[PDB]
Amino acid sequence: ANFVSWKSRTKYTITPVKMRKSGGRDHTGRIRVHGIGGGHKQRYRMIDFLRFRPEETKSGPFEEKVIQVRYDPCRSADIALVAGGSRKRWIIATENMQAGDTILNSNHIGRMAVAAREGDAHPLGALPVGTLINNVESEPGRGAQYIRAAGTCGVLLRKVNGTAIIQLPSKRQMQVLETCVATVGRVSNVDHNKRVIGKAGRNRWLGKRPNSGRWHRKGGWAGRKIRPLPPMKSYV
Amino acid sequence: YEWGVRSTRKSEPPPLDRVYEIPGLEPITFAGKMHFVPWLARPIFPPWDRGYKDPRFYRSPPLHEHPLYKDQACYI
Amino acid sequence: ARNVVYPLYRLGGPQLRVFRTNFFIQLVRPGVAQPEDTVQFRIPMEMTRV
Amino acid sequence: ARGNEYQPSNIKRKNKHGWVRRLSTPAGVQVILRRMLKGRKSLSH
Amino acid sequence: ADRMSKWTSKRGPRSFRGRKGRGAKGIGFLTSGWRFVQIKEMVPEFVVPDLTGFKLKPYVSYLAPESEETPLTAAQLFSEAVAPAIEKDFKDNLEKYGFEPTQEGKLFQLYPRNFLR
Amino acid sequence: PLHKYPVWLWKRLQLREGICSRLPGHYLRSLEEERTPTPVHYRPHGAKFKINPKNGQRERVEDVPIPIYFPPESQRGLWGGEGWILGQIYANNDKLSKRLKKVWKPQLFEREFYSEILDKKFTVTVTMRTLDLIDEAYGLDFYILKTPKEDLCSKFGMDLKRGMLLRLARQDPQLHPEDPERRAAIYDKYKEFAIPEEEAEWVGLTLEEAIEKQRLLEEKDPVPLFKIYVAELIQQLQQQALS
Amino acid sequence: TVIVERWWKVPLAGEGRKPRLHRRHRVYKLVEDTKHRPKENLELILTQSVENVGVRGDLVSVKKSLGRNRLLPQGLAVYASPENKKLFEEEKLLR
RNA sequence: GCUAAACCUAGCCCCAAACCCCCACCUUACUACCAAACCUUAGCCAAACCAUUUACAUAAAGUAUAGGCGAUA
RNA sequence: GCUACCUAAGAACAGCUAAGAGCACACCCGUCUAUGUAGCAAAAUAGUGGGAAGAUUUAUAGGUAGAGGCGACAAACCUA
RNA sequence: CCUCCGCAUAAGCCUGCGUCAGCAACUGACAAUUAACAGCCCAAUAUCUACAAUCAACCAACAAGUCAUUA
RNA sequence: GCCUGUUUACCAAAAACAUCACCUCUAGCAUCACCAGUAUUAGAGGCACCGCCUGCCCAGUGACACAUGUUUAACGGCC
RNA sequence: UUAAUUUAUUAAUGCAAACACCUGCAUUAAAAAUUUCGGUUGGGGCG
Ligand SMILES: [Mg+2]
Ligand SMILES: [Mg+2]
Ligand SMILES: [Mg+2]
Ligand SMILES: [Mg+2]
Ligand SMILES: [Mg+2]
Ligand SMILES: [Mg+2]
Ligand SMILES: [Mg+2]
Ligand SMILES: [Mg+2]
Ligand SMILES: [Mg+2]
Ligand SMILES: [Mg+2]
Ligand SMILES: [Mg+2]
Ligand SMILES: [Mg+2]
Ligand SMILES: [Mg+2]
Ligand SMILES: [Mg+2]
Ligand SMILES: [Mg+2]
Ligand SMILES: [Mg+2]
Ligand SMILES: [Mg+2]
Repeated sequence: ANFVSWKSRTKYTITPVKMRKSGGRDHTGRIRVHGIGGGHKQRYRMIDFLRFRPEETKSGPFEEKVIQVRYDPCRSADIALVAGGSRKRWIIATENMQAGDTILNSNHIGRMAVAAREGDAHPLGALPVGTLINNVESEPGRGAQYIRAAGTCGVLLRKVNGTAIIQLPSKRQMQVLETCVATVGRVSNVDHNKRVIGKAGRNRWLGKRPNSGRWHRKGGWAGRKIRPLPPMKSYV
Repeated sequence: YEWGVRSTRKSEPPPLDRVYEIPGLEPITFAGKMHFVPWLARPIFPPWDRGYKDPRFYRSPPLHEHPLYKDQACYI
Repeated sequence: ARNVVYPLYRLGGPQLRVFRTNFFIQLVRPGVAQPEDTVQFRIPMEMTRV
Repeated sequence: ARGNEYQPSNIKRKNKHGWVRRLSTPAGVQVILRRMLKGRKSLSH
Repeated sequence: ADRMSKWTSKRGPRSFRGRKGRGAKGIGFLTSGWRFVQIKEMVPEFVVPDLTGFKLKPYVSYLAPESEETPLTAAQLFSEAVAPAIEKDFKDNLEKYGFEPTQEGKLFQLYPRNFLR
Repeated sequence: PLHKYPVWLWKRLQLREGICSRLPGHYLRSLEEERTPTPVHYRPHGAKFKINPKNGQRERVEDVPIPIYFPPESQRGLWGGEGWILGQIYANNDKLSKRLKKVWKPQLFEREFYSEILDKKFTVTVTMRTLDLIDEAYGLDFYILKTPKEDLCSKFGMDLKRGMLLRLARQDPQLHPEDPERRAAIYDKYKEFAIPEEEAEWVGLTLEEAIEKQRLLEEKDPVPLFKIYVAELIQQLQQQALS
Repeated sequence: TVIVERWWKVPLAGEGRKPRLHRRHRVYKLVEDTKHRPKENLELILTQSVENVGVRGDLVSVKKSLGRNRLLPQGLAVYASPENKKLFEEEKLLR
């Protein structure tokens, strides 16, 4: 096959990027994921999930300004164009985030807590324990790889010596280092859950082909599996 | 999170043949031939420069040999 | 000339010159009505307009 | 409607069956060798 | 669907009919706007002598005598071309006699041909 | 019909016709030899004859080798005399069950060595049996200079043999510069493997790489016949001057 | 290493002939895997004031992991060849 | 008496002997010109099924051997 | 190069009433009847029909290959 | 007297009802389609490209979109 | 059978398949699919919009956990 | 498929080997692979 991935832009850019659909196919051209393909055309907004990065020849905590909260076709949560200093970047928006809002992107772990606003980012040692957080890193500098969908939120259950313990929306606990950045509040586009697809065509507009008609018999996997809660996983 | 996947970056050249690690011997490559041969070593070519000047194959100097490069950045 | 490898030209090189012309020419009669100032030839394939 | 099948285009013919594709893989190289050993006039499209 | 016919320029679609041409030669290059630049020096100048007072007609009269074929080997052309110069400069640096070891600075090179025909 | 010569001779005939006929004879001898490696994947028998238990009569035995597959990763490093065994098993070690095929791959270790002759630490993918042979040879330089080309069975190992042999042959003072005594200690230590500089350059080349080397030797920009004919003519007039 | 053995015995070929093999002489039987043998110590000579493995000039028996992995790369020990044991017995006669 | 019939030599086969053979063309082959190769064959079939198995000079000799100790090798 | 699904970048959808809306062309399909059955056709013709701004239809190039692909499962389609 | 066809371009085909000669377009010879349309393009290295389309204005959305530079 | 749609090219267009909706299971994660996504997500299935509802059961199987137990909108059974 | 023989294959462990990966040897599954489906019978199936 001749599959060259579209994910090739090296430099970060504010602009939408023409992206190529996969159809569920591999680089070898065979289907690996069923039920993908044929939706409305989309362009990719590059999101800076590493929420605290400084620009060139600047450092420390820095304020930023929300220019426009914008729909994103590539995910469930809508996004905000956020400009600061000499750079615009797309970040993912929290619940009540308006145009003209101002956000503190911080790095200093205070000796006290930081009674933060709805949409700013802080290291996990700088929060009151029991606040609703989102966009949680796994390592310091890793980037936000957790709790990123629409309306979700995680809660900070307890923080120990060099340690925070997040509760993911799957209600599995996570042990992260104290000095990684998360944002407070819940993610925007709430009531994405209470959304009626209405017809099969609107399900086809999203790039979601219908299921196969092959009648499968349900085996032992298909009960009501009440499991005990999984043990708390650490990244220390 | 670096942008750009591994499969679309510049492909890494294959590792050098273990002939080149030995100091005493001069390697035997397909530079004596003028084409690839898979059962000979791959030679190391000197960095070739076009001697003359050609307009449709001009390659500009990097952004310090340009004779007006101010370190103090202007905003235009 | 035809069936001859032409020497490659780089910028600033000498004029490419043919001394003994390989290809011939023949002027045929026009089978259709044509203007009085027009001569029709049968160029052999490798011979351009210039 | 059946039997129309062959629906011609020269791009799909050269890129499906042409010489450069037959020499792209060693299986097609062996195809060209069977054509020359049989003695055919056209080894490829 | 043909195989036997020669793949000529008259045959493909527009993109195929454009690229392939006849046995002509390139005269210039394409630039933006598809604008063709014709390079003057790539055009062959037909160097044509003056045909005035020239007394060789395209045929030879039948009264000319028959002789033998002696093709010009390298020993003949060395002999009549160089050998009396060697004999006259020997009875009293090989570049003195018309020999050039290298010919990179030469205009009309013998190997490889940079002249035409 | 038939051929004049049989087919398995044809490659040997290729070592007589053209560029291979101008190869030096000590190289072509080193390709014409057919000797067997040391048994690696099978116990060799003791003697040629063997008295079997079923009828008590002595019968001659040989030691048929196991076909060993060498992937090109074995030519990147120094394995032993070993590679993958491509074979078959019976399923429960009785033959009346299913026959089913198995590849026994050797266990690899990316180790590091120091060649005192070539004066360099190499990083070599190696086997445990190779390390045992290095200990049995008392050094990797002795192990590469002692093993025969067939037995050692690596492209890189024959490259190391060619480099060490050229280092010992020329007595190169680039081994340890500004220290000739240490070079004389090394060069006296491996004195036993002294080989002429003609013969050492052809050690461990493949046949095609030796055709390339022989072709690069005897290629010349051809002589213009002006120099030849001037030689003939001044020599001819010196023959005239003696008349 | 892996030492295998043929199930089906090969009919013997002669003095100047190689044994031609059928597809049943490809059926092998694992007689020994050398890695599962009781491993052996190797003899060395330390050349410094090393740990309890030995002192200067002594030939000893070391595990192959410590011997190959630490001593021989770091120049602490030399192999127990017959050639250097002469030099170190002659070192012991200089005492 | 129409259709037709006939024909003899192109060639071929098996041996022996002897070791053979200007220009454009891997891009859409027949186009003047720009930044990487090696990896057990399997199965049909015979065993009246099939499942281990099943062939790929002379003479010793179809001997020693091997083998659902059987087909067979 | 058909067909099943996909990729890229394209295109078409009159008029009338007022949205995977209705009537209705073009276009896509093929319910039912009849003709045809070595036929015009190795599946067509005539009429009737279902849809026709959408999960539409379609041109072009590319991808998936047989121990497989592909499938809104008919165990379909993968050059009659 | 029919026309639901026609004329072009695309794709395909490759001289296949032009002249001369030999149920009631085949052979030989000769001749032609002429670029303005359409193919055949682009000097690097950094740096820019948040605001659909629908007469684009009110509106009204969602499936979130076909179009650009600078040193 | 909710609907529009899909299918056996060339004997079946259907009540079959799909489908909004609902339910069950699996998964705490980056650089070639899923996805440049992160549990309101993704994938594997069942049933078929919405409205009133979905009763009882772990004996057996299979899964889950090895607290001999949990599981039915799992296979299935309900004198 | 709960027919027979397998587990070459993947994925898990376990033990060696080596100081997690790889390799060897066992075990468990999942995916499969090979092969078969006796006879009489007032036709065959049932008995
Ligand atoms: Mg579903
Ligand atoms: Mg279903
Ligand atoms: Mg088509
Ligand atoms: Mg049989
Ligand atoms: Mg049978
Ligand atoms: Mg409608
Ligand atoms: Mg009906
Ligand atoms: Mg309608
Ligand atoms: Mg379909
Ligand atoms: Mg069905
Ligand atoms: Mg059926
Ligand atoms: Mg219905
Ligand atoms: Mg249909
Ligand atoms: Mg049908
Ligand atoms: Mg029907
Ligand atoms: Mg249904
Ligand atoms: Mg009966």
